[PDB]
Parts: sequence; structure tokens; C-alpha cells
Amino acid sequence: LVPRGSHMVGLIWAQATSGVIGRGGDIPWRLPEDQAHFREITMGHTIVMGRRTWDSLPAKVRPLPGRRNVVLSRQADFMASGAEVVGSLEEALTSPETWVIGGGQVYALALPYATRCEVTEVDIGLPREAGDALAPVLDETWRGETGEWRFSRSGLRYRLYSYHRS
Ligand SMILES: NC(=O)c1ccc[n+]([C@@H]2O[C@H](COP(=O)([O-])OP(=O)(O)OC[C@H]3O[C@@H](n4cnc5c(N)ncnc54)[C@H](OP(=O)(O)O)[C@@H]3O)[C@@H](O)[C@H]2O)c1
Ligand SMILES: CCc1nc(N)nc(N)c1OCCCOc1ccccc1C[C@H](C)C(=O)O
Repeated sequence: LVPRGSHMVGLIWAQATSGVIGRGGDIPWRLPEDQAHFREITMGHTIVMGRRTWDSLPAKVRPLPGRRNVVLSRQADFMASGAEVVGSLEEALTSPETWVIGGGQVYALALPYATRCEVTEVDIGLPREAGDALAPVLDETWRGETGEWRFSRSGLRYRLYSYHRS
């Protein structure tokens, strides 16, 4: 029951405790439970990603189903079969609800407009290295709930944070 007419911009990411979210063009862990959670949050909404995050999805899974896929690139002729390609965030955020799904550069671009963050914290020890993609560091305007730790089937421990701001 949200009145029509507004544009909710959310960020969603999964990070190691160190803040690492990406390395070698991939996510350096596998957490099917987090993929299910990611699908549930974003389903039915527009999803915006950087060109490198588009490249990081296997060809056989993209575009992600049930969502309008939007890819941010400076290459006007970039080929993202089944997605919209835009050259700035100006016209990427026009839906009633948009989820920015990564990666490092696009989170920083969209953070100023975001009022929700859905964060998965993965208890993996990965100290930051040169070239890693990192999560945004939220400031004090954000408030939210910290979920309980839970074990994935692989035995990796993780928890969900749901943050909001006005
Ligand atoms: N939750 C997670 O853990 C998570 C989620 C998503 C992604 N990732 C990972 O994060 C890493 C990718 O993140 P990243 O920071 O390296 O790249 P990215 O943010 O996904 O995409 C970067 C690209 O976006 C375009 N871009 C950036 N700023 C732009 C601007 N102002 N205007 C127009 N286009 C702009 C450029 O594309 P062009 O070069 O084509 O011009 C830039 O190369 C990968 O390792 C991925 O696996 C992790
Ligand atoms: C589930 C990862 C994730 N998790 C969270 N919490 N936030 C995010 N932005 C986020 O990234 C979504 C974009 C990258 O997707 C992936 C990368 C590497 C392996 C597996 C997937 C999942 C597949 C491709 C799928 O969803 O179909």
C-alpha cells in the first residue's frame, strides 16, 4: 500500500565482512540461499547494473527473468541481448521501484538516490586486494534491522541487513 507516483531506488549486494563484493570479474563465493533472496527482493522490478556486472552473468542466465534489465555503459553500441543499455542513471531510475544490483562503480553512482539497501553479509575472511570491487560504506542517515546469522548448506555463515532512509 504505497501511493502511486514515486520512484523507489534500492541497492542490493552481498559482501564479505571486509566489504569485498567482487574479484576477478566474479563474486568470490557461492551462496544459493543469497541468490534466492536476491531474486525475491528484485522480482517484478527494474534492475540496473554496470556493464561489468552484465558481463559477469553467464550468457545462459541473462537477461534475468521477470525483471526489466538495464545496463549502464559508455559504449553506445554495447550489445546486451534482452536488456536496455543506457549511458547515465538519469533515465534508468524511472520505474516505481528500481533495484541497483551492482557492481562497485554503479553502487556509488546510485547511492545518492537510494532509500533502501538490502545487504547480505557473508562471514568469509577475504581481506581487500588491489582491483577488488567494494561495497558502499553507508553513512549515519541509514537505519535498519540486522538479521540472525544462518548457515548455508555449504556451511558458510551469512546474515541479512535491511536498511531504509527517508
Ligand atoms: N553483490 C555482489 O557481491 C555483487 C553484485 C554485482 C556485481 N558484483 C561483482 O562486482 C564486480 C563488478 O563491479 P565493477 O565496479 O568492477 O563494474 P560495474 O559497476 O558492474 O560496471 C562498471 C561499468 O559500468 C559503466 N559505468 C561506470 N560508471 C559509468 C558512468 N558514470 N556512466 C556510464 N557508464 C558508467 C562502465 O561501463 P563501460 O566500460 O562499458 O563503459 C563501467 O566500466 C564484479 O566482480 C561482479 O562479480 C558483485
Ligand atoms: C546472487 C548474487 C547477488 N546477491 C545479492 N544479495 N545482491 C546482488 N546484487 C547480487 O548480484 C546479482 C548480480 C550477479 O549475479 C551472480 C553473480 C555470480 C554468481 C551468481 C549470480 C546470481 C545469478 C546470475 C542470478 O541471480 O540469476
